[PDB]
Amino acid sequence: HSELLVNTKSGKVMGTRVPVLSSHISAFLGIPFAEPPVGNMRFRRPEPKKPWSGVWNASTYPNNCQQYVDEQFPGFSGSEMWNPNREMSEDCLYLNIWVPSPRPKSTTVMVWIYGGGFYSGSSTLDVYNGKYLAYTEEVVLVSLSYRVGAFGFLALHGSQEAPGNVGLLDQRMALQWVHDNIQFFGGDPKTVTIFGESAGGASVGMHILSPGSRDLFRRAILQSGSPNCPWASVSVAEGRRRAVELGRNLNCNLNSDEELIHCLREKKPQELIDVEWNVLPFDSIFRFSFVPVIDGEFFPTSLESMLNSGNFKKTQILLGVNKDEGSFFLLYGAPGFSKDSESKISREDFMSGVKLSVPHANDLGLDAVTLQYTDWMDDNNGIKNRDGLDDIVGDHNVICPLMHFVNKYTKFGNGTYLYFFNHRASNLVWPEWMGVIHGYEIEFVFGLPLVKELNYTAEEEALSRRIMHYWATFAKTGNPNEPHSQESKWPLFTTKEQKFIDLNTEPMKVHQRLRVQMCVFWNQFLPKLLNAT
Amino acid sequence: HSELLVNTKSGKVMGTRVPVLSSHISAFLGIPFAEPPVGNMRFRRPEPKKPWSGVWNASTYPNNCQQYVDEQFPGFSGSEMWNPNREMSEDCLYLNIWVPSPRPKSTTVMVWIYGGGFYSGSSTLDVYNGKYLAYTEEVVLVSLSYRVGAFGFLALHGSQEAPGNVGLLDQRMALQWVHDNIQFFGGDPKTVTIFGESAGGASVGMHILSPGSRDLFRRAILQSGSPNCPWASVSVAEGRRRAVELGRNLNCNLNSDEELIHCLREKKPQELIDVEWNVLPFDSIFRFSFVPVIDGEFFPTSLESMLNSGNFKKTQILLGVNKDEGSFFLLYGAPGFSKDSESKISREDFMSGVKLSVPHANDLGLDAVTLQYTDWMDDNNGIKNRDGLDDIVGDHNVICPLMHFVNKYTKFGNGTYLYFFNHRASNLVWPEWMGVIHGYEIEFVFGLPLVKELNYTAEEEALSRRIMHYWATFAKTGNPNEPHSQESKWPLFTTKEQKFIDLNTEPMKVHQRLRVQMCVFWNQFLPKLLNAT
Ligand SMILES: C=CC[N+](C)(C)c1ccc(CCC(=O)CCc2ccc([N+](C)(C)CC=C)cc2)cc1
Ligand SMILES: C=CC[N+](C)(C)c1ccc(CCC(=O)CCc2ccc([N+](C)(C)CC=C)cc2)cc1
Ligand SMILES: *[C@@H]1O[C@H](CO)[C@@H](O)[C@H](O)[C@H]1NC(C)=O
Ligand SMILES: *[C@@H]1O[C@H](CO)[C@@H](O)[C@H](O)[C@H]1NC(C)=O
Ligand SMILES: *[C@@H]1O[C@H](CO)[C@@H](O)[C@H](O)[C@H]1NC(C)=O
Ligand SMILES: *[C@@H]1O[C@H](CO)[C@@H](O)[C@H](O)[C@H]1NC(C)=O
Ligand SMILES: *[C@H]1O[C@H](CO)[C@@H](O)[C@H](O)[C@H]1NC(C)=O
Ligand SMILES: *[C@H]1O[C@H](CO)[C@@H](O)[C@H](O)[C@H]1NC(C)=O
Repeated sequence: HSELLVNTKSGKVMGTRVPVLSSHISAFLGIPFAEPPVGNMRFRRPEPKKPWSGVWNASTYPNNCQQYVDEQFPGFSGSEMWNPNREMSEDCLYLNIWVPSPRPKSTTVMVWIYGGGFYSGSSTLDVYNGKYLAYTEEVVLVSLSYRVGAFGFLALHGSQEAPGNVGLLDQRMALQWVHDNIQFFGGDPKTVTIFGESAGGASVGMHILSPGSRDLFRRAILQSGSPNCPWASVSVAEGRRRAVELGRNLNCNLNSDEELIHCLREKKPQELIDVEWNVLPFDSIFRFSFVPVIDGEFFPTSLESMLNSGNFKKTQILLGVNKDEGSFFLLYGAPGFSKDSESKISREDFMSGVKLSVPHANDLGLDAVTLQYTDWMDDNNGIKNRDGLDDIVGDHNVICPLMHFVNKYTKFGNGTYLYFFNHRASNLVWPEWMGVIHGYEIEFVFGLPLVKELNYTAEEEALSRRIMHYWATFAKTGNPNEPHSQESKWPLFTTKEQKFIDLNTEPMKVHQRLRVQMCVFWNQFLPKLLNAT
Repeated sequence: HSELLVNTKSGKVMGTRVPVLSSHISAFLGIPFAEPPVGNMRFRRPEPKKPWSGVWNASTYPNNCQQYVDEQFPGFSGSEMWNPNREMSEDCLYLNIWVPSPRPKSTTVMVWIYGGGFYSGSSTLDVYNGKYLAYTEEVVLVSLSYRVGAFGFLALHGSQEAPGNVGLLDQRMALQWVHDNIQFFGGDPKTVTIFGESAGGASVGMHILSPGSRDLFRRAILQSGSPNCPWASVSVAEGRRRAVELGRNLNCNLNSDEELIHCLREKKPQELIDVEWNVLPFDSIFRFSFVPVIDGEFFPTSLESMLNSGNFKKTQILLGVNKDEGSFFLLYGAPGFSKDSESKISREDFMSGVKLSVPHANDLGLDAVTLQYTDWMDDNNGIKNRDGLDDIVGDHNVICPLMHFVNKYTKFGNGTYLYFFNHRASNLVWPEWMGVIHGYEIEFVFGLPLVKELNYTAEEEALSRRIMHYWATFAKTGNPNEPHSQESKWPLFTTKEQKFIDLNTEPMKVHQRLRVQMCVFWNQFLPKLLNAT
């Protein structure tokens, strides 16, 4: 059809129409936005995609970037729904677009940036299927791809052959192409919102911060992730260490910075993936090997200064956090946590647990941390030690850093909306001790509760639409709230009162100062203590 | 009468009979136990009292030792009930005895050691009147006197003319005389219990610790005071500093340690009392100038070691703490507290408050302290900042140190009973924000609620007898509980469960781990933090 044929400045693109609920919308899958980072392009900045001729078959899904595959619970849906579902390849720099039907004139664009510790990811996962959101909200949804792991973050600072943040650029480039072409799919370029979760949420905030990205989007949404998370960046120095340490495992020639790169450039992708985790510098839960580097090019200065002087894009943002963030990481990395078990923790594994969580802390620091989360009226409670550990991981790595980002931001920002998601899906396949898990508000945002066959309750399908509207309304207004709607208002977050809201099946309530006592400890006390040592 | 004539190894003593409630008991007032520490005896160890001839008129009260007089609220009963009520004099080394009638055969003896920061005190105060306890419980009650302030604690370590702890000896000496003569008043020497409150409670524990005192008594009771309180001792060094600094204010000749003493020996007592507080080394609430010194003679080693190795008298003890300990000190020394006022505290006086309370703490330490007692969900609450400050003073100076003493003690002790007093007298004249004040369980122990004219409620008179029995039964059993009585039992404190009880007008409840979270901070964390700095 004509609906299915579009002309972009890059070339002509033929999509496909796909069913969605009762109607039918059109989708363009796997349009390339950069020259494939294969060969000796490996490790280098993305290169714009030389226009093609003839029509491109954007009817099928693209390959997924090389990465670590979670084989911890083979067959378990809970775990595999995040594993790549398409042939992996180094040629994976494509993007996907879900367009309403009929094609809009020019409407709100939403760009999804997936994330998984910067070592995994994938735009093709079924949980990230645009059709429900695109259709239910009349919106042009586009999800992009980017290089994860060593392929996108290995950083030998001085070299032009392997500077870091490279995978952060694949992002910008996709962001560039969208800006330059989304108008042909009926999307309004002056109104694109980029929203990502976890490492994606941190990436979103890193583009709000970075000069070269700043101009390419309108607003932002960060879900369980701010750019200043302890796990989201490293010095060009640490980056270099891990760069060579990787070479060292792969029997590379660590003599010349040029040779190191050559060697790493000749290894089968999966060989790099095999030793990927052997470079971490300490035993710890929630830290990844290849991550963004604070280089001075993508980031002018340390993130703290930028945050501090207002050196960032000032627009309006909507961000949030989930009830049980740390849950997922403990299960995968702490001793004592088991999937098929209640997982009560000994006061002896709780100690081991704590060490893994604050790996950069000395004794005194660890005590502080314990004195903090330990209940002493009953200090050997299996559950209390388990749940208390979940809070340590969560607060330290996701909540508290975001709260910091939120305060320093709203001091210059043009609007700040904050949610606290805490509804546990009726059909979650993970065990209860895990609660409202990390990354599990995603399925609600993308509207899966809307399909019968996934057995979601009725008030859950209600909440999904409630979320999906907040999210889309914000995206094209800079406010979640309906201009007049007879509903309760999602109040703006102020440094005065600082209200936020509960996202769940029952009637919204607004609260104040989310985890303030616990976060002053993380954001102020602990740091000052480890500093004096 | 004959009842009123007693023959002690020191000489003959003629007492007086005094009315008590419905009956009449006999009392021997102001019997000397040492040669008056006047002249150049000033500062020196006590000297045994050379036997006199003829009969001694123990019918009237003795003089009170020289000391600072609280003139803060002239006329206010609340404050003056503690001020000396008899002519002060350097000749004040006497003791008093309330004996039942008829004279017992040989019954339980109870020795009261008063206390007031080691700078004030007095055995003659009406709140320390033995008759009610002596009579209601059939017990020989004796209260002693001892040298306070510089007169009893000035310590120039090397010198024999002014070693410290001197006032601690006046105590031992009284304790000696009781042991050697109480049998003639019908008291059983093999069963004397020494009980004191505040500085008196700390003194009691210092005799449990000291070798030379150990043998002179049976059991002990400490009320709001352990011997290891931060305010109860100093190094021979600090003692010496304050010794000379005192001389310095009084224009003494700080040249020779012998001359310093001579000078101080020629000043009118009250002149020493005038500059007494100018020697403290820092602005702070709850610290006194002349206090026991850890010399190596009275105390073999640091109290911590002694506590640690079991180097102490192992008998059974009964100790306790009051609900609002810090209350009284803030009122008198912190900025923002007023007697005739509600006393809500600014987040700005609260900071000043905290500094005064932990005077030996650096920044980091102060933050720790604040991070600890501050409520951040509402961090500028007048009441919360006021009450939170009361807990800091209390925990740090009375509760937590006692809990430490209690744990290390019961690990070798032959019985440990712990109470938590929290009843606010119906007729207290102090303001409510003060709550269950420091030193206000005394009037209950000494049975004042038993006299009508003092307008105490009926359940209060009930509680006073309840206390007075616990106290006396313990004193001659080593257990508060009645051999069979159909009442709830005051459980023993174990390092396992560690139960204690509530003392108040309603039915006793037993609880566990008194202020454990707050005390681990004081007893373990804070110390380790200020240590690493
Ligand atoms: C769950 C949310 C879904 N989304 C948001 C996409 C998501 C978010 C975040 C992550 C990263 C998970 C981890 O890095 C911790 C778990 C982990 C720990 C250790 C290890 N090995 C040491 C390599 C093997 C040990 C078994 C592997 C994984 C993935 C997916
Ligand atoms: C109340 C309980 C009764 N008993 C147990 C007998 C008792 C217990 C404890 C004390 C000591 C009280 C103080 O040391 C703090 C109050 C204080 C602070 C500062 C000052 N100046 C600086 C010298 C003058 C300032 C105004 C004087 C007193 C007394 C009596
Ligand atoms: C947001 O920006 C607009 C336009 O610059 C301004 O009128 C408004 O007051 C700002 N509001 C906030 C949230 O600061
Ligand atoms: C109920 O929903 C689950 C979750 O998607 C689905 O896998 C299942 O097939 C449905 N019914 C069954 C067979 O339990
Ligand atoms: C107290 O001492 C007695 C006699 O030495 C002993 O029989 C008893 O077991 C001890 N009890 C405690 C409280 O340790
Ligand atoms: C009530 O008791 C108080 C407290 O001792 C006493 O001073 C007073 O005289 C009694 N009655 C009066 C006059 O208020
Ligand atoms: C081209 O795309 C794929 C080839 O893999 C396939 O669906 C079909 O042959 C073409 N698409 C359509 C529907 O024209
Ligand atoms: C001796 O003691 C005092 C003297 O101050 C006085 O009560 C009386 O004269 C004598 N005591 C008695 C009652 O014999």
